[PDB]
Amino acid sequence: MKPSEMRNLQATDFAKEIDARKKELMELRFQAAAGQLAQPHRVRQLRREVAQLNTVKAELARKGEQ
Amino acid sequence: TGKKNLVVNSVIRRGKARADGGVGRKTTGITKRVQRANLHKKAIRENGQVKTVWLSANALRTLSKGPYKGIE
Amino acid sequence: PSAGSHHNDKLHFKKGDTVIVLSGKHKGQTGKVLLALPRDQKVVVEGVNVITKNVKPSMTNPQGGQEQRELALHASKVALVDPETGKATRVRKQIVDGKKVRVAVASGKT
Amino acid sequence: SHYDILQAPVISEKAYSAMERGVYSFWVSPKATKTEIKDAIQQAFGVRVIGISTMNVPGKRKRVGRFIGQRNDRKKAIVRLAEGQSIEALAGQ
RNA sequence: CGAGCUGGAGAUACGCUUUGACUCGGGGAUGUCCGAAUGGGGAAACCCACCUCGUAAGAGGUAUCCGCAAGGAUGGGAACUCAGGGAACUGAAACAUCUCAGUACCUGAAGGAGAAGAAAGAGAAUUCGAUUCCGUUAGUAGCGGCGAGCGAACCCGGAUCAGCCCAAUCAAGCCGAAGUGGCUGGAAAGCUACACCUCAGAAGGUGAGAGUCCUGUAGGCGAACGAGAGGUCGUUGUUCGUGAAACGAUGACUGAAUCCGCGCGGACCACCGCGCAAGGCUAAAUACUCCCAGUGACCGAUAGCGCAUAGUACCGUGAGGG
RNA sequence: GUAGGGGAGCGUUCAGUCCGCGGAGAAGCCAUACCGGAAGGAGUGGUGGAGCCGACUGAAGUGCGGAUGCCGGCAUGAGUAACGAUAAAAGAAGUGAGAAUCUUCUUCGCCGUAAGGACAAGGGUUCCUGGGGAAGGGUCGUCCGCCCAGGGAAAGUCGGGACCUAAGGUGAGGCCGAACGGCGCAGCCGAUGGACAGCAGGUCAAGAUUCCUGCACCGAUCAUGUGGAGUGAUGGAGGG
Ligand SMILES: [Mg+2]
Ligand SMILES: [Mg+2]
Ligand SMILES: [Mg+2]
Ligand SMILES: [Mg+2]
Repeated sequence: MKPSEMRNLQATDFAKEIDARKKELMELRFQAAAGQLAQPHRVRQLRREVAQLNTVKAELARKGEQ
Repeated sequence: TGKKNLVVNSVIRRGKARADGGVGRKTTGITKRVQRANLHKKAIRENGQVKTVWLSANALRTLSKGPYKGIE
Repeated sequence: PSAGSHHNDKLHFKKGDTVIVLSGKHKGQTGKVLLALPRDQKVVVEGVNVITKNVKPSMTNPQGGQEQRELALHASKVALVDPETGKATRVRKQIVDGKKVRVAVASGKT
Repeated sequence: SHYDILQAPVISEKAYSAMERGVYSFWVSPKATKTEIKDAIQQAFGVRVIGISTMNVPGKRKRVGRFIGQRNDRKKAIVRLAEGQSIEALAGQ
């Protein structure tokens, strides 16, 4: 979610995690359009989640290739 | 604009009446005070490679003696 | 417009505490803090009770009625209580909880 | 990527009756061109697009408050699929 | 930092938080598209390409001017600085020299300042010892249709102070002393009776007027790691308007001496005296106020900025006005 | 006693000092027959609802009836002129709190090279639906081009770009210029011109050479077969 249990993943295993959230985020976007969003907090959570993956994939790119 | 030493800078043209005599007639009253400009000329000379640059008169002289950084 | 800045967005108490209403109507009256608003300087204690007229239209049944509820205050209640009466705060320490500064008085219990 | 682009489906009484003939309408990114829009639907829904038509849509409101208002700005893509139609369960709606 | 938070937004829902939210410091990583705008085009924010890597997604590259390259430059700044260019109304109770004024404006270059600076000097003591700035000299000396009017410098007193190289503590923040009873009153910090702190009685808040109720004040503590040449003609500068007009500067034409040499000392000559041009660099005092803080016999809603916030509504094709 | 000169003072804000006052009621407002030689100043009551007289000294953005003065509010003219083409209207039925004015039916009248219909420019959601009824509507509205919410706009072939050039614009290099800049061959930009493939119908409440149905056409890439060898620029010519 946030500490060291996030960086264990390989190359395509990072792009995979993003894609699964973007898809969920879109299913929620469609849910919003048809008056079905009972859990709006889920929206920001996934956006915070995708941000974290994208931030870390840049940390590890510099904590190796310098 | 002479390549060696930039130029064209100039000033005013006074033109008095009672003009010249025995040191003192009454004096020499002015009737003018305008504002004018002064310029030079040009030729083709070079250095390093090929150039055709604008050249002053007191620059054509300074070159027809000893060449300064740029030849003929 | 200004507001609750006069203090320091710093309340002299917590949302857990029992506090005594010093000043106004409801003098000395004691009660558990239920809501603390530092910036607005607001306190919700089981003390100041008011009757709130409920303006209710088609909003899930008409039933436009009256309601019994608590109305929030400022710094018109003193910084916690122990010798029965209102107090200040002075002797800081740390028990088994090192990561905590406590609040004392002319005694030492909160 | 795929999952972005198609923001929301088009609600309305006309889109729901267009659904009933295997024609799906979406509010997509105004910059997301016909080919990119074709690909994104194709992947995310697992169906082939036999035809695509789209068009940009303006905004402009205010109820009260001297806040003169301002636009919103969309693009609406409408696709037709080959004989074996349907999209998910989000078609029967 | 120590329980709240979920921007103004005052509004419901979902939620997040002592396995330390929120906010405050300080660094990162993202950062579409336009704009010097920089691939090419363009009626800003849009249109159209090529190259290279790449799994498609996607990532990087493609302006010109300096220089081997490294690396620099374009654009933006309220005012202040220097430079190129440079008015008129106006004053002279008319006007043309003169004045307004090298002001206003345009343009260029640059910085937190700049400029200027290390005597071919000031000036008459064989004194001084780079520059700028302030006082003063002094409305003096002088200029001037000798009219309107313009107007130095040396000496001395201060701010600051040096001359050097070439060419042959401050923000995040924490700690912080001491009042209770009666009364008036919707409400007490007012009134009253006793009391207390003071290195703190600056001030803000709190139902009214607060040393002792809150935030604070004096005092102290406080950081990961973040700041600190001569000549002639033409002209001009300074008090310098052709004047007896030297000296500087320079567009045209000429064009020297080399230390028993050269420049200056207000035509010029002698004598006496002060200096070493034709190469460069340079802190500090000085100017300004977009921004920040503190203060005020400053304003308090026709005042004060144009605005208790708007360059908006509104006017105009536009500059612009509001 | 006008210009003018001289003298003594009243009042306002701010300041310093003293003396006080105030939620058992400050300033400000309102009324008043009291006082003082004037400017002025008190008492009382009423209103207000939190500040403030008095005295001494200091300082000023310090006293208004005028300026076709400035800002604002409100009067007069006056229930007056008008209500924007002399192309009419009538009745019935409906709706509604309310109807000359909205809807529906039947007549009537006016335009008909237009006062019908289709673009372009320009405007920007005014379009359709449901609802509204404060202001806007020269009257009234139950209605609207107004107010609120939702929806609607579909292109290989139509117009523009990924094609072309005109005037003009710009323009590496190149020609001039106190600066800023002014020109300028090729090239590039620039339609109002050239070029180029889709016709007939159907139908949302609101789109149609765009969607649907019927049958076409154009270019590109590839697969198949025939062909059995050429293809034919940045250049020439014809053609446009
Ligand atoms: Mg007022
Ligand atoms: Mg402004
Ligand atoms: Mg008047
Ligand atoms: Mg041309």
